Amino acid sequence: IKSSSVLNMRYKNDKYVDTSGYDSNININGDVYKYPTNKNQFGIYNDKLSEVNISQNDYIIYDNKYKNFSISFWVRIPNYDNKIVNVNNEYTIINCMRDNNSGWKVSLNHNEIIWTLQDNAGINQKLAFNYGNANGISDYINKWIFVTITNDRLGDSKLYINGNLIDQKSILNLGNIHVSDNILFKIVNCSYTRYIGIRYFNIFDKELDETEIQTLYSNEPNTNILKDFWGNYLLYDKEYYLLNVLKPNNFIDRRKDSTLSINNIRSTILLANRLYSGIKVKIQRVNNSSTNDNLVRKNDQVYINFVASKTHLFPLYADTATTNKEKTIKISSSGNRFNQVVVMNSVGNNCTMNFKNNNGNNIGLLGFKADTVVASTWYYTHMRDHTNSNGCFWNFISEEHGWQEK
Amino acid sequence: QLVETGGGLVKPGGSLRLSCVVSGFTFDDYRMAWVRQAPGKELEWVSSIDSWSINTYYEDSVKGRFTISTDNAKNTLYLQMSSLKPEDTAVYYCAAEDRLGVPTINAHPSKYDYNYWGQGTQVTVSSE
Repeated sequence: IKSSSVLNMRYKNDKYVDTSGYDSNININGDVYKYPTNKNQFGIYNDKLSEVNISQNDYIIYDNKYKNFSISFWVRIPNYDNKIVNVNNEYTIINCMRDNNSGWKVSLNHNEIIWTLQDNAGINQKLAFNYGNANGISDYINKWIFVTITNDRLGDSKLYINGNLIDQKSILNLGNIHVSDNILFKIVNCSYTRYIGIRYFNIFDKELDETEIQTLYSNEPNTNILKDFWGNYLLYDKEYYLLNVLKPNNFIDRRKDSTLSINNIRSTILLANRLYSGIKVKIQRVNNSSTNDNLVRKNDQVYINFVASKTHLFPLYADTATTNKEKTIKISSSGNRFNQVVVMNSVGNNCTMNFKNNNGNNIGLLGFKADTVVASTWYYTHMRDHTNSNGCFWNFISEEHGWQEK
Repeated sequence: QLVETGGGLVKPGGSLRLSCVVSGFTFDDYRMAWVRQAPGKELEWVSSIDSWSINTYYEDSVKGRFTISTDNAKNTLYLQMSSLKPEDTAVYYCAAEDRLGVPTINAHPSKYDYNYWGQGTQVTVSSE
């Protein structure tokens, strides 16, 4: 892990630096987008000058035949139309290869991530991951994907996606590998105009363990801040569509009696479910007092508002004026919060919303019953090991340019 | 298309077999239920069955006399009522709940407690 790290690209003072201790020099050439909510992740374009070049330390420039090593990062690959990207053409995004094409290379194809390793002689080996088109909800398209590559010179080279091993090939037939002095983050030879997101690039001087890859997958993003649908930080005062992870083919619509329905099947474009369907919500801080940033953290006290128009917002509340155990979620047209709050929490990328009374009493987690979105306390004792456990897990879909559906 | 049949007039102590034909979904994705409605009372849940796990659920004032059942094809729901009392004179409705929802059972359910409701069959326990 941190002991074996020889290159850690992190953000500091309007630039990117190496925090491994070997003092590698990172430079930005052109227009490199920096995410304002998380400046460690950056975007590179191909319609203009946009690249990030890492001049490695002379110590860490790989020039061995037996030393194991690993490479880790996260990549975000948008599929704007799911038609403009339908071109069989391999294009390189990360290039640590010399003039004689010795070294390593991370390239992309249509819904495909390719790893290539070549020695000084020219013997090469390739690993690949094809996640394919979306069949319902895709966990990879326009989302942050954790890529890890381990290399045992006396054994196999393995590729891991989100901590799961997916492709291993022997590299025993490769000799001396002298990688490039530079690590170039740039989109080259791409058939179309696009951008690519990269974050948390790390180089280790050993073959990473599976548990080490899992710890990296779980702790590199901030575990205290909630995540949205794409894997970015969940934001306050930001419009989001809702997605229930147990019924991913359904969306939430508004009823005339202020209740919320779930019997609405998502329309499909080819085999991909439409993401921008249903009601829109906004998260608002209860106790503002200018508490730093707009990031939604665990155990936060928030209000969930429904967006009727661009200017009109109406709080969502749990109707406790019923004999049922589960409380249906209603829209307060008057603006009355009904003396309730919502507590945010998360398991991994999935978010939970606990409706609570102001006196501290629990009303329940946000889930659904039959046709209607409700708040229920049952989810408290059945967070796992039940077919209905995932009914309280929600994803917030932000309408972005990287995912277009018309 | 939820349709119920088998209700009618019986004397105290008689027997009936209510059946409920279902079109559009199987009982593997839905939990089935029988709910009663007295003329001057609100809706009262009678019974419920899961087809994936044969665990059944009954109400206290009705257990022992009623038996809920499901056919091997999972398209027809049955309720065998025996030793009928005059308190059972009500309209009986077939109901279907999404199994993936919150599995709580309310004794006085509203219309949103189940996905689909039937047309209702009348059961009357009277002498003359």
